[PDB]
Amino acid sequence: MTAAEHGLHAPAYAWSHNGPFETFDHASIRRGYQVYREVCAACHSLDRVAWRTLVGVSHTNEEVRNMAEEFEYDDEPDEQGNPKKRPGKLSDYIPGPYPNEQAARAANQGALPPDLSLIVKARHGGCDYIFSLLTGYPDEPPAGVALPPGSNYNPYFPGGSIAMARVLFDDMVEYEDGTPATTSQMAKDVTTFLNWCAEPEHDERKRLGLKTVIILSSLYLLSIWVKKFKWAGIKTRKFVFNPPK
Amino acid sequence: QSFTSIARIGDYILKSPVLSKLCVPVANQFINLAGYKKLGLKFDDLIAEENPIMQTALRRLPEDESYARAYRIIRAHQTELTHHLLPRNEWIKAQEDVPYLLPYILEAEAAAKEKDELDNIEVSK
Amino acid sequence: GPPSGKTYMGWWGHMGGPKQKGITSYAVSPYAQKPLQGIFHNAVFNSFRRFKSQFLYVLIPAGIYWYWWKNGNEYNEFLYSKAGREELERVNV
Amino acid sequence: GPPSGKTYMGWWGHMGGPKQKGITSYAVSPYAQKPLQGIFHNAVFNSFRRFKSQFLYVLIPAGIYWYWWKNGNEYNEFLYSKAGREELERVNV
Amino acid sequence: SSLYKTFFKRNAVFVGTIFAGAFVFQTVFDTAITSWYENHNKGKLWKDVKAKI
Amino acid sequence: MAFRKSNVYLSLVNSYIIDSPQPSSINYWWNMGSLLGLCLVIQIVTGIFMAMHYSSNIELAFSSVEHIMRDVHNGYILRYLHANGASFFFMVMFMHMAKGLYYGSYRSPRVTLWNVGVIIFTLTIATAFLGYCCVYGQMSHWGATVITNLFSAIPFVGNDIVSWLWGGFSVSNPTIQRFFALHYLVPFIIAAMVIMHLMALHIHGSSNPLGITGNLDRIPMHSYFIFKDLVTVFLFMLILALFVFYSPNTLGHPDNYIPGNPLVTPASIVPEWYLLPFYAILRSIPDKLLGVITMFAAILVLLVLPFTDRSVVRGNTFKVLSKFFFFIFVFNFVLLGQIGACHVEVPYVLMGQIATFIYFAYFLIIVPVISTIENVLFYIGRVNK
Amino acid sequence: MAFRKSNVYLSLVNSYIIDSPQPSSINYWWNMGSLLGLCLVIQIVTGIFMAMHYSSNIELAFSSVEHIMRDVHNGYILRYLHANGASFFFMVMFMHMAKGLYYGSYRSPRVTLWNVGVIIFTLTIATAFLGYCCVYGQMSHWGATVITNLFSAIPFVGNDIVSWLWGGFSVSNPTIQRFFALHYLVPFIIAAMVIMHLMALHIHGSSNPLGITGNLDRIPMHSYFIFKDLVTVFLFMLILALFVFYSPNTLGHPDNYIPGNPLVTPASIVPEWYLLPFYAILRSIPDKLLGVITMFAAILVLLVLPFTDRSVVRGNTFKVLSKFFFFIFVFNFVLLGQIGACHVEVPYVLMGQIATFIYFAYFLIIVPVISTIENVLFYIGRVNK
Ligand code: HEC
Ligand code: HEC
Ligand code: HEC
Ligand code: HEC
Ligand code: HEC
Ligand SMILES: C/C=C(C)/C=C/C=C/C(OC)[C@@H](C)[C@H](OC)[C@@H](C)CCc1oc2c(O)c(OC)cc(OC)c2c(=O)c1C
Ligand SMILES: C/C=C(C)/C=C/C=C/C(OC)[C@@H](C)[C@H](OC)[C@@H](C)CCc1oc2c(O)c(OC)cc(OC)c2c(=O)c1C
Repeated sequence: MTAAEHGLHAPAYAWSHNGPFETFDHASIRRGYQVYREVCAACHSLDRVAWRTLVGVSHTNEEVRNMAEEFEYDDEPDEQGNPKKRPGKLSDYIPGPYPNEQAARAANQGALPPDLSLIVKARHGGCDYIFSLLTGYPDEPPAGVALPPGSNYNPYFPGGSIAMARVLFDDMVEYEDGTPATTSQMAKDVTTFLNWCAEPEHDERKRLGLKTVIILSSLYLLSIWVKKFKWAGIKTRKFVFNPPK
Repeated sequence: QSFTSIARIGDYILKSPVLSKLCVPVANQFINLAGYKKLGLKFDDLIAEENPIMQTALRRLPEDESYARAYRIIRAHQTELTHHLLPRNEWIKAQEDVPYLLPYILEAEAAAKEKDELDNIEVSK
Repeated sequence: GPPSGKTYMGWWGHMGGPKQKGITSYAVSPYAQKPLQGIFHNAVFNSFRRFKSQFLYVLIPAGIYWYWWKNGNEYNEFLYSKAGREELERVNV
Repeated sequence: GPPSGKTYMGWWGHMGGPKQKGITSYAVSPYAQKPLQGIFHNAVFNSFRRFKSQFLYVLIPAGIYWYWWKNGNEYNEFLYSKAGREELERVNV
Repeated sequence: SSLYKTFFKRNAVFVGTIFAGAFVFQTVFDTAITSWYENHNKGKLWKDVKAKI
Repeated sequence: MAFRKSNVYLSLVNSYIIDSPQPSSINYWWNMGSLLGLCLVIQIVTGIFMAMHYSSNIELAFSSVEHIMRDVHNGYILRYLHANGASFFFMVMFMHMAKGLYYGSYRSPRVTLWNVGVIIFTLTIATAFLGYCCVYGQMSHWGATVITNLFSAIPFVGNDIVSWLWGGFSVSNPTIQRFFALHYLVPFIIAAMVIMHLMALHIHGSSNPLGITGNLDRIPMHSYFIFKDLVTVFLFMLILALFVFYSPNTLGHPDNYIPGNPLVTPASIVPEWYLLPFYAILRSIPDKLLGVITMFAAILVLLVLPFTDRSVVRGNTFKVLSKFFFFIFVFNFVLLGQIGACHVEVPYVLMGQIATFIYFAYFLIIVPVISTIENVLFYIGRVNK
Repeated sequence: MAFRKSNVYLSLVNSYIIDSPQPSSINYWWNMGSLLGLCLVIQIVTGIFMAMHYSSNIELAFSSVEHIMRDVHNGYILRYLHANGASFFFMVMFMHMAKGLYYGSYRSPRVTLWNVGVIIFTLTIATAFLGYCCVYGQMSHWGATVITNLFSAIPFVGNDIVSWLWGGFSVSNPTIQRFFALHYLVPFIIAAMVIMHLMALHIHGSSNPLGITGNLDRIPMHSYFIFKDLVTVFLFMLILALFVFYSPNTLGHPDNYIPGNPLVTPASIVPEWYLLPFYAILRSIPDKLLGVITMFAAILVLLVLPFTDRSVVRGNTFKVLSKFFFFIFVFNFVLLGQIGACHVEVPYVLMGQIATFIYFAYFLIIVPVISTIENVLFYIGRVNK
C-alpha cells in the first residue's frame, strides 16, 4: 500500500510517562486542560469525562466547582412542569459544543470532530500520533498533491487529507504557570491531558503493577525451588537389573 | 499400518541390490539420528502396545525377554525425567537392536487376517 | 455401580503392566540431600545440550519461513513505491 | 479406578440381599392379557378403600385446623365492624 | 540455618503463624512500594503541583 | 480405607487430583491442561463480576463497558484481565493442541479425548466472538456482521438463518442483547465439555514424551504434579500480570474504542489475533461458498489425524522427518496468521494460498506419506533376512 | 459386554436411567424427583430465551419485560411459562420434601442425600427471589428492599453488608443489574447441586413405601419407571398449561404490574405464595433480630430430623401416632402460610405464634417423644417373656 495512504509513521517522543515506574506529569495535565478549554473545546466534546474526575488530579475542588457552574444543565421541571436550567455541578460531564451530530457537521464543512475522550487509545501511535498530527502541518502540500476544497494536508493522517485545519500557533494561550505557550509546548500538554482523559487509572495501575510483578515473581522463584525439593527423591532415584534365573 | 505391510515393502527393498545399497545407509543413519538407542531402548520397545495384536504378542513373549523389556522401559523413563542420556557405554549397540517382538506380531497379524477371511468366506454352488 | 469396559490402565496394585521381576530401585530422602544444587558446576554444561540437538528441526523451518516472509514483504514495499509503480500495474489485475 | 466404600445396595447379580431359596415366581406376557380391563368389576370396588383407612388420619387434622381458622377468622371480622368497635378497642392494644 | 531452629525449631511454619504474618506484610509491603513510587515520581504528582499553587 | 477414598464426593477428587497415577516422565508440556482450566475460571469469574455493571442494550453497551472502565472500583483490572485472559486462553490452547500433535496424543485409545477437545476448540472460538461483540466497538459490529453472514452461504435457507440470528434487518439491539445472553451461556457448556474431556482422559491416563506405555512406573498426581503445575501457574500469572498492568491494550485493536457505526467499516478493520490464520484461509479462496467451506474444513480436518498417521509408534520424539515437517506446519500456521494481518496485495495473496495448501497438505499428504516412509526406514535399518 | 455399558458416557446414562435397580413397590410420590428435573429445564430454557430480550437497566427493566409480553413472538408464552413454572417448581418441591419427610427418607444412610436437598431448597428460594426482582414491579422493588435488609440484623457489620449488596444508598440500578447477573448464575449452581443429590442417591438407591429393604425384589429403571414417569410428566404439563393459557396471573400479585416506586410501599404488599409460611414465622416474633434468626432456623431445623426421629423402623406407613401428627404438621404449615396472607390483626397474630411453636415443636418434641412411645408400644404389644 502506498505510504501516502498508510500515513507517515509517527516518531517516538520521550514522554514523561512512558515507563513502568512513571506517572503522568500532572503539571502538564493541568496545562492540558487549558489548551483544551480555549482551543479544542470549540469543536471537540469530552462526553466521558465527569467534572469530579479532575478534582485531585489537575485542579482543586473549588476550581472544578467553578469551571462546572459556568455551564447550564437540564434540571427537574418546577411545580407546573416547566423545563428549567441549572448551573453545572461536580457530578456532571463536560458539555460538548454541539447539541447533536447534524449541527456539528454544519459547523465543520460536513465533517464530524470525534469526541476526544478515548482518542489516544482509538489510534495507533497514541500520544506520539496525536502529538505528531497536531504539530506536523506543513505550510504547503507537497508538489503534485491536489487537495479537495476545504481540506488540509497533514502527512501523519492516513491519505494525507484531513478536514481539520491547523489550530495550534505560538503564544495563543496564556499559561497560568508562566510556561512559554509555543505551538509544540501546547501539543505536548493537550496530548498528556487527553491521555489522562482516556486512561485515568494510569498512575494507580502502574503502582499495583509493581506490587503484582514483585509478589508473583517471588512466588514463581519460590515455587521452582519448592518443586525441586519435593521431586528430589524421584530425580536422583537409581535402578539396578538382575535377570532372574 | 500393519507390520505384515511394513515387512512386505521392506524385504522387497532389502532383496533387490539396487534399492538395498541405496536405502540401507539412509535407514541406518535415520535410526542413529532417531536417538532411542541413547536411552537404552530397542525399536521394538517403542511399538505402541494399546491394541489387541500387540497385547497378544507381549503375552506370548518368553518370560526373560519380557522382564528385560520391562527394565529397559523403566530405565528410559527415569533417564528422560532426569533430562540426561544414559552413559554412552549403556547405549544399545546396533547389534543388540534386534526385532525380538516382531515375529510374534506377524504371527498374530496373519492369524487375525485368516480369522477375518474365514468369517466372510462366500460359498459357490 | 455396574462394570465398565476394559482399558489400558488400572490403578495402584493392578496397573496392568507386565509382571516385574529383577528390577531393584534405591532412592534417598530429599531431607537428606544437598540443599538444592546441581544447578551450575555439574549441570550447567549439561543444560542446553537439548535444543542443540533439536534446534535444527526448529531453525531450518523458521529460516525457510522468515526468509520467505521478508523476501515477499520487500517486493510489496517495492511495488507500492514510486519505482515499482510500473511493474505494479503489470502484475496487479 | 480405585475402590469405594461399602454401600447397602450393589447391582444385578450381587444386589446385597440375603440368599434366596424356595421362592418361585410365575408371570405372563402383557401380550397374552386382556386389553387392559381390571378397573370396573374387579378393581373399582377395590380402590378408594385405599383412602378409607387413611381418611381419618388426614380428615381430623384437616378438621381441627379448618375449624380453628374459620373460627378466629370470624372474630377478626367481628372486631372490625361497629358491633365490636368496643370489644376491639379492648383486645387491641 | 540456626535462625530457623530458634524461631520455629525444625517444625514447618504453622498455618496460623502464616496468616498472622500475611496481614503484617500487606500493610508494611504496600507503604514501602507507595513511598518508593511517589518519591521516584516527585515533581509530577498532584501533591507537588498543588504546592506550586 | 481412608475417608478421601470412601466418601462419595471426596473420592472423585482423590482419584483425579490426589492418587491419579501419572507417568513419571511427563514434562512441562503436560502442564498446559491445568492452565486452560485456570483460564476458564478467570474468564468465568471476571465475567460474572462485570455482568453486574454491563448493559446489553445497543445504546448503553459500549458506554457501560467504559463505565466499568472508569466508575467501577478495580473495574479496569476486571476488564483488562478478561480481555487479556481471552488472548492468553488461546495462546495456551494452541500450545496444548500443539503438544497433542507432536506427541501423538490423538491416536492410541485417546481418540475420543481428542474429538471432544476439538469440540471445545470450536465452542471457545464461538464464545470469544460473542463476547467480543458485547463491547460494540467498530471491530465488534463489523465482526458481528461478517461472522453471522458466514451463514448466508448456505444454499437456500441461508439468508433466513442470518436475519434470524440478527433478529432484524441487520446487526442491531436484538443481536447484541441476544449475543450477551449467549456469551453468558456457552462458557457453562464449555465447563461441561471439559468434564467429559477429563472423563475420557481418566480412563486411559495421560500420555508421555516417549510415546510408550507408562504402566511400569507411575507417581501419584499429588505431592508432585500439584506442585509442578504450581510452577507454571505462577509463571502464567506473572506474564499475564505484565500485560494487564503494563501493556493492557497491546493485544487489542484501537478501532474497538470508537463505538460501532453501521454506515462505516474502518479501512483498518482487522480480526482479533487468534482468528487470523483462519481469516487468512478464507481470504485465500476467491469464492464466497468455498472460502467459508474451506475455512470450517481447516478446523474440522483436525479430526482426520488418527487415521492419516500411518506410524506404528506414537509421537515425534524418535522420528526425524516427522519433527522437521511438524515444524514446517507450526511456522506455516504463524505465516498464515501473518498473512491475515497484511492487505490483499500482490506478493501476499499467492503466499496465502500456498500456505493454505501446505496446511491442508500436512494432514492429508505429508503425515500419511512420511509416516509410511519412516515405518520402513525403521524396518530395513536393522533387519537382516 | 453391551455398548450402553462399555462406553464412558453411555454407561453413566445407563446406570442412572436404564439399568438402575429400583424397588418394585415405589409409588407415585417417587415421581416428584423427575418432575423437579423437568422444572429446572423449563426454567432454564425459558429464561435464556427471555434473556435475549431483557434489559436489567432499572429504567428499562420493567418495560423490557412488557416488550417480551407485547412484542416478542410467543413472548407471553415464555413469560407465563417461566412465572408459573416457578410456582409449580415449589408446589412440587414441597411435595417431594413431604414424601421424604413422611417415609423417613432423611434417615439411615441417606442423610447426606437429604442434607444436599436442604441446600438446594435454600438455593432455589434464593434464585426465585433474584428473578422476582428483575421485573422491577412494586412487589419486586419492595421484596428487593426488605430481603436484603434481612442482613442489617447482623450486629456489627450489618448495614455494611446491606449497602454492599445494594451497591448504593438504596435499591437502585446497581442492585437490579447485579441481581439479574446472579439470577442467571445460581441456576447453573443448582444444576451442579442436583448432580450431587443424584450421586448421593445412586449409592443407596431409592427407598420404598414399606420403609424396609428393596434388595430382594428389584426392577430396572428402564421400561417401567421411564414410562411411569411419563404419566406424571404429562399430567404435570396439562395442569401447567391450564394456568399458563387460561389463568396466567392467578398465582401472581397485581401490584407487580405497576412499575416499582421507591417512595411508596403499597398497602397491598404480600410475599409470593410459596414464601408465606416463612414470612409468617418472621412476623410472629416482635423482635427484629429474633425474627430473622427464627425464620432462618425454621429452614435449618430440617437438618435435625435424622437425630430426633428415634424410631427403630423407617417411614410412617405403620405408625398410627406418627401419621396423625404428620398431617397435623402439614395443615399447620398451610395455616402458617394462610396467616401470612392475612393482616397483623388480633386473632391472627396469636394464631401465628401458636403455629410457629407447633412447627418447631414438631421436629424437636413431638417426633422424638412420639417415636420413643411407638417403639415401646410395638414391643410390649407382643412380648411375653
Ligand atoms: C473545529 C474547527 C476544530 C478545532 C478547533 C479542533 N479540531 Fe480536531 N478535528 C476537527 C475535524 C474537522 C476533525 C475531523 C478529521 C477527519 O477528517 O476525520 C478533527 C479531528 C481530530 C482528531 C482526529 C484525527 C483522526 O485520526 O481522525 C484529533 C486527534 C483532533 N481533532 C485533535 C484536536 C485537538 C487536540 C484540538 C485542539 C488543539 C483540535 N482537534 C481542535 C475539527 C477541529
Ligand atoms: C457474564 C459472564 C461472562 C462469562 C462467563 C464470560 N464473559 Fe466474556 N464478557 C463478559 C462481559 C460482561 C463482557 C463485556 C465487557 C468487557 O469487554 O469485558 C465480556 C467480553 C468479552 C470479550 C471482549 C474482550 C474485550 O473486553 O474487548 C471477549 C473476547 C470475551 N468476553 C471472552 C470470553 C471468554 C473466552 C470467556 C470464557 C468462556 C468468557 N468471555 C466468559 C461476560 C462474561
Ligand atoms: C437468564 C436465564 C434465566 C434463568 C437461567 C432463570 N431465569 Fe428466572 N427470569 C429470567 C428473566 C429474564 C426474568 C424476567 C422476565 C420474567 O419475569 O419472566 C426472570 C424472572 C423470574 C421470576 C419472576 C416471576 C415473574 O413475575 O415473571 C421468577 C420467580 C423466576 N425468574 C424464577 C426462576 C427460577 C426458580 C429459576 C431457576 C430454577 C430461574 N428463574 C432461572 C431469566 C432466567
Ligand atoms: C484438540 C485439542 C484439545 C483441546 C482444544 C483441549 N484439549 Fe485437553 N487434551 C487433549 C488431549 C489429546 C489430551 C491428552 C494429552 C496427552 O497426555 O497425551 C488432553 C489432556 C488434557 C489434560 C491433562 C493435562 C495435559 O495437558 O495432558 C487436561 C487437564 C486437559 N486436557 C484440559 C483441557 C481443557 C481445560 C481444555 C479446554 C478448555 C482442553 N483440555 C482443550 C486435547 C485437547
Ligand atoms: C429437603 C430435601 C430434598 C430436596 C429439596 C430435594 N430432594 Fe430429591 N430427594 C430427597 C431425598 C431424601 C430423596 C430420597 C427419597 C427416597 O427415594 O426414599 C430424594 C430423591 C430424589 C430423586 C429420586 C426420585 C424420587 O422422587 O424419589 C430425584 C431424581 C430427586 N430427588 C431429585 C431432586 C431434584 C432435581 C431436586 C430439586 C431441584 C430435589 N431432588 C430436591 C430429598 C430432597
Ligand atoms: C450464536 C453464534 C453464532 C451466530 C456464530 C458464531 C460462530 C462463528 C465462528 O466459529 C466459531 C467464527 C468465530 C469463525 O470460525 C469459523 C472464526 C475463525 C472467525 C473468522 C473470521 O473472523 C473475523 C473477525 O473477527 C473480524 O473482526 C474484525 C472481521 C472479519 O472479517 C474481516 C473476520 C473474518 O472474516 C473471519 C473469517
Ligand atoms: C443475592 C441474594 C441475596 C441478597 C439474598 C437472598 C436470600 C434470602 C432468602 O432465602 C434464600 C429469602 C428469599 C427468605 O428466606 C429466608 C424468603 C423466605 C423470603 C422471606 C420474605 O419474603 C418477602 C417478600 O418476598 C416480599 O415481597 C414483597 C415482602 C416481604 O415483606 C414485606 C417479605 C418478607 O418479609 C420475608 C421475610
